[PDB]
Amino acid sequence: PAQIRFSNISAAKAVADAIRTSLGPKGMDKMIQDGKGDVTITNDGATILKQMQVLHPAARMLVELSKAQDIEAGDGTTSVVIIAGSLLDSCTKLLQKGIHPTIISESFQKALEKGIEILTDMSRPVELSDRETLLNSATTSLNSKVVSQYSSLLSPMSVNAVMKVIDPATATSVDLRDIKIVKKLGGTIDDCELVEGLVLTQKVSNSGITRVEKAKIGLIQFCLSAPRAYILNLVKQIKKTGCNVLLIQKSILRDALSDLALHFLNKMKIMVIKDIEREDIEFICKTIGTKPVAHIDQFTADMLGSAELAEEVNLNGSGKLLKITGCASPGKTVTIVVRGSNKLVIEEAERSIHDALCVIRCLVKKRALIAGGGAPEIELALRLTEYSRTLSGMESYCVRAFADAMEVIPSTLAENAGLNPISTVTELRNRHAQGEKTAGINVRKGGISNILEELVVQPLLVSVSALTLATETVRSILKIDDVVNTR
Amino acid sequence: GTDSSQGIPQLVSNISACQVIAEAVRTTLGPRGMDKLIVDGRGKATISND
Amino acid sequence: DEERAETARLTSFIGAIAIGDLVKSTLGPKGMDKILLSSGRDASLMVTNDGATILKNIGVDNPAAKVLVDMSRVQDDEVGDGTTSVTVLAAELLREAESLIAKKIHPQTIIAGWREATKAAREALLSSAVDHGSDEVKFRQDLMNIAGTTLSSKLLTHHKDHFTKLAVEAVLRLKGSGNLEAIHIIKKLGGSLADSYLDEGFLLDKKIGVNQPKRIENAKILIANTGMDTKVAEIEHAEKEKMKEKVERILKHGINCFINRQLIYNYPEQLFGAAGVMAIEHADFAGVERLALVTGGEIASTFDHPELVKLGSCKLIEEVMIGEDKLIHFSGVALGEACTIVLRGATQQILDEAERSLHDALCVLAQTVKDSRTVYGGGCSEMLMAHAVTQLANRTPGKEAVAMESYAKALRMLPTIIADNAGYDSADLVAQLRAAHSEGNTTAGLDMREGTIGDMAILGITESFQVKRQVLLSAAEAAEVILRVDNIIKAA
Amino acid sequence: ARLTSFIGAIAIGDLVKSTLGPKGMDKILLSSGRDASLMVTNDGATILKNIGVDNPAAKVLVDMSRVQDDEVGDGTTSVTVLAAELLREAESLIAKKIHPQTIIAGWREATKAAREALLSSAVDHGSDEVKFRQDLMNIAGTTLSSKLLTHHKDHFTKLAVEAVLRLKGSGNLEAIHIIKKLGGSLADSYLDEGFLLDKKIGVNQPKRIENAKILIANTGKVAEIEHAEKEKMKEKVERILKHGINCFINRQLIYNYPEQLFGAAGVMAIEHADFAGVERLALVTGGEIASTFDHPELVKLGSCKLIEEVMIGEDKLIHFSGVALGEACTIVLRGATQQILDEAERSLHDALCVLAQTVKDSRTVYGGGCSEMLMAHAVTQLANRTPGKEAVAMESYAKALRMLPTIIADNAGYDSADLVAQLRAAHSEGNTTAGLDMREGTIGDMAILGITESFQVKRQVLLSAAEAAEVILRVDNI
Amino acid sequence: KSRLMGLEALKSHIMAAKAVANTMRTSLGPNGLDKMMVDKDGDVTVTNDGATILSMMDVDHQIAKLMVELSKSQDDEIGDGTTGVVVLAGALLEEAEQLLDRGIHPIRIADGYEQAARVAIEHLDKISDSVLVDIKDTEPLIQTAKTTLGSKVVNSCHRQMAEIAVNAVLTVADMERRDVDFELIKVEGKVGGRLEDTKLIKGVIVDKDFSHPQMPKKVEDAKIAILTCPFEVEDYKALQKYEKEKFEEMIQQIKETGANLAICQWGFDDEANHLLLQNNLPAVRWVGGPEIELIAIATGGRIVPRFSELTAEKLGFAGLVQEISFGTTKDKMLVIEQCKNSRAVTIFIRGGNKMIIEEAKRSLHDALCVIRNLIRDNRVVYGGGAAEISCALAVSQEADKCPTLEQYAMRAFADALEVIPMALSENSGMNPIQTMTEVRARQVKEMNPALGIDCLHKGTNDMKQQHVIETLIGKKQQISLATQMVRMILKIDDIRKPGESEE
Repeated sequence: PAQIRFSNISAAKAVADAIRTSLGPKGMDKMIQDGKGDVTITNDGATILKQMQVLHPAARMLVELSKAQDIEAGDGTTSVVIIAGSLLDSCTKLLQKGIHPTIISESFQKALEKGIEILTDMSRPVELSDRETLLNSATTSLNSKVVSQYSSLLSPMSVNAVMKVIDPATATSVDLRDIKIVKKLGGTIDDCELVEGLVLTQKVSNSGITRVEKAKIGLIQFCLSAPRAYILNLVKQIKKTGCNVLLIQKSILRDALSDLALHFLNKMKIMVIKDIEREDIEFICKTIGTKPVAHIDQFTADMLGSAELAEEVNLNGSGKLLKITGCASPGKTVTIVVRGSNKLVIEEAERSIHDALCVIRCLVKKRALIAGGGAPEIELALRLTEYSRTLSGMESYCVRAFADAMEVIPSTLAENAGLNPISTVTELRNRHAQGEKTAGINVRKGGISNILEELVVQPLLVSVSALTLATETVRSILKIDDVVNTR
Repeated sequence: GTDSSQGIPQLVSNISACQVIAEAVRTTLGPRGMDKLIVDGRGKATISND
Repeated sequence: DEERAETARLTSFIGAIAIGDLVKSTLGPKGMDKILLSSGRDASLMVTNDGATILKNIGVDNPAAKVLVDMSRVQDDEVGDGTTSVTVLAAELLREAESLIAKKIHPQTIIAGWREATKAAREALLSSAVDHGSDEVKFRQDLMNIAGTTLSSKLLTHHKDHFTKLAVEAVLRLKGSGNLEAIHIIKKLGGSLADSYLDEGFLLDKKIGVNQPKRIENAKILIANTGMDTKVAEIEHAEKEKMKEKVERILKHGINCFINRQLIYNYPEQLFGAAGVMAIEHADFAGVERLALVTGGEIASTFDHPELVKLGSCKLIEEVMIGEDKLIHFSGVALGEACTIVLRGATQQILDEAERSLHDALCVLAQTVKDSRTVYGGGCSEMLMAHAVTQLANRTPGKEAVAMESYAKALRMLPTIIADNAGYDSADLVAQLRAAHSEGNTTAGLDMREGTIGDMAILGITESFQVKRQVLLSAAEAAEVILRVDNIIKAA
Repeated sequence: ARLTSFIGAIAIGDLVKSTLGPKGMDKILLSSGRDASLMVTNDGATILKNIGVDNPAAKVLVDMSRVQDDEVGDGTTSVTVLAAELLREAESLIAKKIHPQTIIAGWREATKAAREALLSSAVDHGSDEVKFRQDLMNIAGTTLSSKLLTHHKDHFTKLAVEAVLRLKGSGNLEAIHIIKKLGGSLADSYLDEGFLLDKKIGVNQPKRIENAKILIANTGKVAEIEHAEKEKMKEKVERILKHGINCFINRQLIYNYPEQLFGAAGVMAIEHADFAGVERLALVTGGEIASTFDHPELVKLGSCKLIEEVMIGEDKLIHFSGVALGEACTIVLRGATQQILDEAERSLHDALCVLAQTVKDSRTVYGGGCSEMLMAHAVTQLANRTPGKEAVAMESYAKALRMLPTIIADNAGYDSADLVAQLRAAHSEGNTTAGLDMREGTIGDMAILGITESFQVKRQVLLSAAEAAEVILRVDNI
Repeated sequence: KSRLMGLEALKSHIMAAKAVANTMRTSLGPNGLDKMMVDKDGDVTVTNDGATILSMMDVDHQIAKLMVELSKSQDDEIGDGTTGVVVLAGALLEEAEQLLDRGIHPIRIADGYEQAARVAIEHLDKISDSVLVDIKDTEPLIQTAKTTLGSKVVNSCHRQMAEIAVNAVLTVADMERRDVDFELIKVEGKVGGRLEDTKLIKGVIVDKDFSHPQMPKKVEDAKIAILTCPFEVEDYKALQKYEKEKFEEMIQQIKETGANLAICQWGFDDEANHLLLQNNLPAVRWVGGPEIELIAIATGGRIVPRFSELTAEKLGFAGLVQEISFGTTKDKMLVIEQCKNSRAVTIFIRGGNKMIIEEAKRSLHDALCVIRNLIRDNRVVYGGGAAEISCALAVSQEADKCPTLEQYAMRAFADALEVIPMALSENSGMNPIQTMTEVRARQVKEMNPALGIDCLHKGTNDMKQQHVIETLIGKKQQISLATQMVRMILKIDDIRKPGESEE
């Protein structure tokens, strides 16, 4: 019971301390050639955790925390591991003092909700949509990259895309669902456009007319095959109705539209694009309103999707893209048409636009903002220590044990920035106890000061979600007391 | 470890060899002789006095 | 696979005690979750506070422990929750018995003591199993008590209100005799545990599309054989001709809904819609059984003898779309009993867990609708059994007076471990509860929400008699079954 | 180091366990290989004395049995077995994570109830109520358990019943006296009035003397001062003729020129007896002890009236009769082996000590282990009443009280798991007068069969066993 | 190296063989500790009968293989108490080793045990206080079947179960030849049910399907077939012409012949049977093979699977008109009970436990031996060890007026029989020495031979009031077929094992 709980504690603490130095922007890169040749040179600990050979349960639950924190807010991936590992390390004192893990876990729950309610009103919240502070958070996020010169190229485009559809999803917050994204290799970085409706990037090359104002859309996933019976009837149905733009899928076989049916579908010259992407197929259907139907006898008259302008148009001079407006309910995931001749200006632009998405959905699910970089952790370690002084019973140390485990985030931020960690942490505590909350460690210049002047700030829900997930998994691993193999 | 292939060891080995095969059928002499049980190896139990 | 005398009963007791220890911590509403690895390649590091899935997932090769696992399966299919406590009590009785064999007492005397001790506990359960007025004068909160104590370590604390409301409409309407066939549980993904509400049917929509009407009223409904249609090509073609002759035989009814179980491709569905026929493919077969009695449509292989009016007849069947998901409410059944419950939550284990736990809750509620007598839980009944067996051991002479006393200890070790997994103090409170129960009579018991001695009839922590008698009897019988059996080909 | 203390004490309690009760089986006191040859013994008291005990915690239990030894005599084995059984009970409670101090407090408040529940069944016998005989002969016989001397057991109870008229001042255990020779049997003891030393002047020294005023002597150009010291010891023998005495204790060695000159002056000089008999010579005859005897000139001597020395049947069978306080009722057996020398003396000390406890206070409880079952049921009923963890600590205190009539039934050869449990069940309703009979091996009325035991040894066992338990339980290290 | 032979061979086998007896000597008596049975495959059950224990166990030494071979040749003889043959095997082998310590040749020990058995069986006939009028003994047959069920709560339904037993031995009672044959197999055990639903049906209810799954099952007529007829679009049109042909020739050959309830064992299409249903006659598809005798005896006929030989006097035959739901949650099974009596008779068991199925077949067969031994030889002995103590006293008495060294066999014999009341008293949780010698002293002071060991923990040691009753054939066969194998083991000395390469 205790001998396996201690092994869970030690394994999760060891897998948390393997990425503990990578906290902060000065977090150094790693190299683990474990497995069969992994040259793992990266300063970000999320991809380090995704390549860690993990056999222990409690070591794998923090890898689950990493992906959970990346799903909820997209930032603070190493923080939810370091907080959890320091908490589980601090559980050993409570275990050896005599407290049962149930009391430890419920006192951590009490300390968690106390820390959430302490963080939620010590913020500097935004009052409106406040597009100026969205661009301010973009300067905190979309810059310090190679898209720093593409920051004004990319931030107000997404800001205006949320301005277009302030979409009712999780209390009118930013979903992954504003206006459908595409990306095209080649072009310049300035060749991004904000669209209204469906765009296709793939190569449709029709000499005839694909430019119909009432562009009727179907999704026939029935391609052509090789034994005339189950071959031409869908094209006869096309001649019946007149769906002039239809996205082709090769779900049946490989010869998708052979010249028998291809000239039949080039006697009116339908849009032809094959091998459509499976996760975006259902979003395309949510856009259009047609039915994703492969059975050619299930093609009905109510499968006729709507489109207004459908062209194989050379957008930006040469990009033969198929843009579509005028649908049933278009708008599937926030549009940044990533064009770039270089490859790094493709991938970093799209990755930073996803970063911008995961911070603006953080900025409006919870509409507050704090000064990041070790300041709220010191604030929690002060106020929870006072609360644990007020608290009675065996929980009175555990919340205190919750407090000191909060202190690893500034200290690592003190250590990775080269400062002497313990003295700078307690000097930060002395400054905060008589001064302000926003005092912390400016890692961007390497010095302890008021961060709200030096502008290293973060939305509140990153810290709240990281504390929630870390306390949840610490609670679970404390409650875990038995394992068994051999089913 | 005992090597016996010279002439007096030859005859001594021969008569020890007849003594052991005589002991293999020693008790079965007479009408009320003692039974000996052997098998085939696969489970064919044969009790005999012949 | 032969054994010896001292070794075989010892390793049998060790295997059974190890099984009871592997369901020890997952007991009561303070469960410490064990992790079930199945090493394989990517076995999910699954947490669970329910012990039935542990014993279902334990791969055990000690056959006495396999007998213990099988008796836990008998208790699992009998009542549902409580098999953890049954296995814990059985392994506790075996731990008690091997201490008696350490004192060199014959096992038959141990079984002879345990039998009359079990009979004394069985009548001491009736001594305090008072019938609450939750079905007599129709209290609702005491149905919530009995459907809260067996609902421990579960997800539906929001719509335990809805499950107890289903218990109210079960004692009012859905009693067949306490119908255990109406237990109809569905859910999909997206949201949390606060989305459970009423239905009366399963979730399969009109497979013609939205073109099929909603109110397809009078469903003459059964199972068909093959899809309808118009020298291997010619032999299947003449089969297509005979099957069109068969749709000419089924169209003269005037059906609305139908359940064609086999997978239906295009022109079968087209001639279904041309004949107004529904095609529903391989649902939960217990729900099709509710389509067979609450609605009417039984299972069938062919349909050559039922031809005109020889089907199941109902009044109203619809297939709707609510909440952008396949949510279909078969409103208008002939006998309104199989009220389905639809939820929309997060994980997929609740697809089995809510179904089995509503089966457990409705099983103990069916125990109440046969007999609403109940005792006060929290180990108060266990203290009553231990006290009665202790006094009967103080009266009984002979060697068997030892064998009862350990039995009473096996009762007193039951609420201790629930206190031990509570995190709260165990030995002192169980000792104070025992000393109080000796003279401050049986209305006092243990509460672990505050961790104290208290009046359980005031705090209302009830437990139905028909599950507790079942627990005591099954645990004692399993312990005596393995106690009779010593040294054979018993284990490897 | 708390476990090995329990182990060392449990081993000492086990090495008197199979000698418990008067069906006990003997152990071997083999020793250092010089002359260790053999020693069989049913007496567990002398077993632990000849044990070279290694663990110092077991030495504490040994000296607690030593405290029990000089108190009443027999009772060391019961105290040691009960204390080791309490420790074997307590180490099972320690492994269930209970603090030892709670177990000690539970021992204390359980031992209080077990002490008063002896007083609830305090039955007084008619030898100190209606001047009966056989009721105190029962306790005088069962204190003679694991022994042989049952023929003149009536002579032992005669020395008991003559004590309440002659040899009690306050139940005096100094007027008793035991000696024996070898050759013969149980049927040789009789009434004597002292030690066995004879007249020593020889065939001329007569038997009856007139008056024995009796104390201790001293002793009996360098050669001339040696003759002057001879003149001074010759001055002493002139100073003793004018006394008028007829016996004297001669504690220091003496050859014939002091000796014949003593006896010609009428001085019978008794050469260096053991001082325990000289205690009876000090007041029961009335002749004190000194080192010099210059200053007693007519007044500061001993005081007695008659001392006689006869020779009957192969002994130095001297009957020191006619003393001034005629109370030194001496047993002179002629036993079988050398073992009966200490056995008869120590067994009469053990018997007549609790017989003096009865002539102080003649209350008794029924023996055979039913009093142990009564204390067990009494502490079990108090265990069912009080809350807290200490209610567990009472229950194990019951269990050792179950083990004490168990072991008595165990060394009897009989089964002990059934009828001890049958006695425990029957004692709850078929009240206290029932009990275990070891000789016939059954359950019977102990008050009818008269197998009793003095209260002043049962209280001393039941108190001091828990007293030894609470000391060694509270010790943890070294 | 090593070569085990000689008298040390005889020492090694005995401690081998009695070890097997040491496994089984804890299973003696109804209070014996019953015992699991675990296959190499992984199956698990419980059994108390020692014959199943020895048979389904797999032994390593050839003496134990001989032991289970010979004791399976005792199962046809008695089948009840085959444990005691192994117990006496170990007992006589231990006492024979004790005699071998003094130097007696084992041939002399063997025929001395034979002479002691010739004392034993004849003294068993001397103490035979049997009641021979046990023919119309329907009231003491309750007590006869009572001790067979005594280990369980089956005595609480022995007012059903023991009366099933007495009606079973009533129905099989061929009053002159007195035997259960291979046809009179008395078992239909419905796995699933309760205590009383094991009840009185002398008929055939097998798990085969229906003619039609909604057919009116009321076939009162004895006009009933059993077929050896298998199934053995112009292909399907010719086969459908063969199908309506098979109708108008097999069923019309039936109309010539009289084989109406066509229970076919093989393939068929039920629409021909449905047109038979419109003509109101049944026919079942895909039925089982070897149940033709059990079905056909239900008025007195025998196996008739033929097309043509099933005539109006050798029809498929039916027992007694009753209509109960066979499959409550199961498919309702065949009502093959309408018309007359079943001699090869078979009873309705609805035992939910495999233990109560195993005992109600094999203890009923043991009744079918010992109530056969109420007709074949109506000689009962009061068991419970009383027969063994009464026998052993006379064996020791006949070990006095005989002048040979063979005498020491008989005193070794009688004490070996004392293992039977010892293991009865040991498995019942009492003192094994003192109880048996107290009963022996009670017998040497009171000449009643029905004073045994109180295994049931009832009032007294008198087996009259508790009716612990074996038969004299079951006792004599036990003692004689323990002696005939103790002589067999003692006559075998050298197991020169083949393939075990003697170097």
